[PDB]
Amino acid sequence: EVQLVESGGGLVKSGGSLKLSCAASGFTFSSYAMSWVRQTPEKRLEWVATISDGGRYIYYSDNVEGRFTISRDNAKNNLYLQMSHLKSEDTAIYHCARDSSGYFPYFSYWGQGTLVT
Amino acid sequence: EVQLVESGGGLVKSGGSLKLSCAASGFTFSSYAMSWVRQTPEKRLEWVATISDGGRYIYYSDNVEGRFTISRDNAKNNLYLQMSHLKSEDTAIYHCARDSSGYFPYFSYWGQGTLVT
Amino acid sequence: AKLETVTLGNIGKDGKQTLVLNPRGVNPTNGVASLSQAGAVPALEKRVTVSVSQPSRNRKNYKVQVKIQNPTACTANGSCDPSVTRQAYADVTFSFTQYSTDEERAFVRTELAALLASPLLIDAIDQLNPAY
Amino acid sequence: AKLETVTLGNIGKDGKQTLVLNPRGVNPTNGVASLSQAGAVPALEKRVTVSVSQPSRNRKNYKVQVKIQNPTACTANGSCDPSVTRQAYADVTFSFTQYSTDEERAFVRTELAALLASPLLIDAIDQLNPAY
Amino acid sequence: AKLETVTLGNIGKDGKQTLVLNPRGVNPTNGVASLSQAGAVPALEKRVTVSVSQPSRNRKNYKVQVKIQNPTACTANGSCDPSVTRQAYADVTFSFTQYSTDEERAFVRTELAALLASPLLIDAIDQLNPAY
Amino acid sequence: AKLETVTLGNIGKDGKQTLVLNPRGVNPTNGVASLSQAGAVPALEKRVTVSVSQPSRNRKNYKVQVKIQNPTACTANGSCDPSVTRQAYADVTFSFTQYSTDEERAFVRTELAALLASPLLIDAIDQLNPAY
Amino acid sequence: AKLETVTLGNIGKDGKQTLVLNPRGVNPTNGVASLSQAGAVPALEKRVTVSVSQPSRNRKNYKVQVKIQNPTACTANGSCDPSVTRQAYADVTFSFTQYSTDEERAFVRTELAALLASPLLIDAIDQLNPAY
Amino acid sequence: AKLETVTLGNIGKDGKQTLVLNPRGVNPTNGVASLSQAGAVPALEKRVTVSVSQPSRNRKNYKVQVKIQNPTACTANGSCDPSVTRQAYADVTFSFTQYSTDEERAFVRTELAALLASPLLIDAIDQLNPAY
Repeated sequence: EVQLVESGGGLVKSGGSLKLSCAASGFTFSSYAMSWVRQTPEKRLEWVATISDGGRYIYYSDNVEGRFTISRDNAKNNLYLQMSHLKSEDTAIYHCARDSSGYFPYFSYWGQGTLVT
Repeated sequence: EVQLVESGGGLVKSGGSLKLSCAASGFTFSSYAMSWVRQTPEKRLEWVATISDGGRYIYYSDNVEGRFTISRDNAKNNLYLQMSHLKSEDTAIYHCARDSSGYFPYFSYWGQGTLVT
Repeated sequence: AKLETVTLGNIGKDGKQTLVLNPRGVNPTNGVASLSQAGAVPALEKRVTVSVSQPSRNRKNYKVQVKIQNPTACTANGSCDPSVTRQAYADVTFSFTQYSTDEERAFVRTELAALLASPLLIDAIDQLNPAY
Repeated sequence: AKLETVTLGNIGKDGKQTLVLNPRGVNPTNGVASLSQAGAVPALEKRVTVSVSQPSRNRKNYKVQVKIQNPTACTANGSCDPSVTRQAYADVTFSFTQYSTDEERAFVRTELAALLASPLLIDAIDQLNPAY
Repeated sequence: AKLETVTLGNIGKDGKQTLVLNPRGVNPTNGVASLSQAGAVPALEKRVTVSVSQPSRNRKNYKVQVKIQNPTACTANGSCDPSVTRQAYADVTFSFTQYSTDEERAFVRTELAALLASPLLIDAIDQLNPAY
Repeated sequence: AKLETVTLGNIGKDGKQTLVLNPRGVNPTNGVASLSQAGAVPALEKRVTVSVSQPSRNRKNYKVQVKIQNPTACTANGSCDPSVTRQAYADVTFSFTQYSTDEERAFVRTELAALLASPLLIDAIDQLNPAY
Repeated sequence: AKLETVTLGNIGKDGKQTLVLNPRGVNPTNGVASLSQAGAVPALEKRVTVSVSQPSRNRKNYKVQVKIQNPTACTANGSCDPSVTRQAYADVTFSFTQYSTDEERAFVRTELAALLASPLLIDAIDQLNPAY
Repeated sequence: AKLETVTLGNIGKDGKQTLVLNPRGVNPTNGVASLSQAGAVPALEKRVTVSVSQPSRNRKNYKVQVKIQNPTACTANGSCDPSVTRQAYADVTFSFTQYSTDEERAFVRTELAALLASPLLIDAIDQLNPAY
């Protein structure tokens, strides 16, 4: 079964840095594209970033692009998200999604997520 | 390569006479039609004359027809332009063009030109 | 992988057309996966097949093989339903040995995806001009 | 078109490599354009061929055919020149009839270029897993 | 010479029509140059071929050979795309020896261009009347 | 059932290793369904096959057969390719009659799966001690 | 490359003569590509041919061959046609292996092209003096 | 003339290398005069020979022949001596008649020496592209 077990999170003040991960077991990780999807405590879903198959083509959103990076490790099956500058609005759950077979994704599978502040 | 090296030019008073030429190396000269194209010092391009394959069909412009002749030598690969009466307006550069395969030309290749006054 | 909808975008001579392919199961008799379009009549569908064959006691090589079939349709005089007039096929066969690593297999996949968008190959296929 | 040099970019699994290809002239026996890698000895380089056929009394339709090969060099001990260990092949062949338009032939070329980057054909080619 | 666009003017029974022929490369298998029109469908094009053959160990003569193919198109009842109904060919073969000068070869070229515009030949080709 | 990816967990001697098997299609002649591990150089992969006799009306004996083989790689000096020193086989074959019930079959499976965790057979296989 | 018109400059004994060669098509059977000078009466023309072995995968020896022949005309009395008194041949043949590199081939070409300007070989050919 | 030391300058691919050839005596049986480069281990030297037919009264055809061969060294493991992997040959053979003049012979020599600097033959030998 497709399973995405995240890690990281915690209580970090503004201007700091983080690194999340995603376990991604149950399928060939190095074939599919990946994504980070966030959910505010106001209960609205927003998009963060996508990374392609080999890590070549990367799409960020507007409120992410200046200060976050996304990467992956196809031999350790992990899916990272380095954070910086933490401008007091990103206090989400940060789900780890599996992208659909296609040109822009529609998020077939999901994960539990890690609370950040 | 198609190359058109002109000669002639100089400072000639009105009412005189000249003869230009064109080197025309790099292709079978006796297959294509030829042309003289002038460029005024006011930076506008004008047409002078065309001569056909064997020198049979000849087209002049209006300000050229009464006093210029055009000729060619298919054994020496030259392309001439005899001038007369030099009525103070023709002070151009006189490019030597190679005509396109067709019924009226569109001037595929060009040359440096010779300043006349 | 697993058969799901392969929605392909940026298709066409201009590059604005998309195509969605809905899966139609795997044939157990020869191991050929099948994708198809969303038409009702089965003869008017654009279908894609794909199959990779293990090395048997005769062939000794792995063999990925992808096929593409695109029909076009038009109705004639005195006829009601559209028939099928043309067929534009495609047929890609890969071949690797037992000792090839996966980077050698991913080089050939991404080389062929980059040749098809190069001005030498978009002139021999769109315009039908040999490379001269 | 014209046999020029071909720089294939964003090639490979990671997508950071290049593969530059110089023309090697057509063949008067078959009419097959050929290309090879920029800087390598003969018979140890990556080859790309392409050939377009017209109708005849045999076949009533056109036929474009690309065919790439790329070896692997193993510098054995006690020898100055490398040997080849194995080849890897990919031969595409298209088939278009004489009434097919320009946007039907370009639809096939761009569908195939967009399909080779899909997780159905990633996992089928560089991993050799069939589609279930 | 070199293949470029041969835009022919003053064509037709009245003499006001033009035709532009865009080059489509040289076939290496038989040395036949090719010009064609600017259609999309390859069966609706007006094409011109031209080839001059060196004297081999059998034929002993130079041989210029020019062909012209003009199809016409019309759609029928219950049909959408236009098909091809007629073919109006032309086939000119020249033949010279090894010792012929170029003025002998240019006399035959300009004689044939002058016979085709004479009232004996514009009546046998336009009206299909034998010269009686 | 339908083949899917099988993740075997807490396998090994210490019991803290995994084995991820991907499906590899059904052999159409004999019906043997293959599984294999995603490891590069496909000459050396963990391979598991399963074979069940087909349900017919006049079949007297149903027979399940499971095979496991695991190679070990050896980067020999003077060769760019790893080779297979040796294998490690396993051959499980069940046998039932057409009047056997579900609990009689499930008892044999869970008995064999509990003998292989018993200290009689973790000592008859791992240490090669015959029982006496 | 593709055949074009070749203008050889400062050729001759004094070094102030030209030789303009036009292309004359590829012989389809053996692949020999011809060049010839635009001179009337085509029995007497400066003729240059070039022949390269085709790039194959299993070819062991690559071989370039260049031939030059120049006739001299003689207007004999009692004949309207000039005849050929004699020829003047030249036969350059290279030979390489499939592991040779670009600089090893370019060194042999520029060496032969610099021996023919050296006073050893402008005296062994022009004056027919054997070296002793 | 008499053999002397020949210094070939600006030879090579880039055109900034030399080749100093010393004389090596006339072979008394066939008249072939040798030149060789001062390099140690005389199994591997740049070697150039020249051969001219002797001026006799009743000789009908004069024939100049030039040969070049260049070996490449390979310090194989387990041997104290370098060996020859491969050669690189060149074979120039002229042919004249007894009524040929000095300018007819000097035209062929300076033509062949100017074709080898032309971009037709720096591409037919260095890159092994057949002209088409």
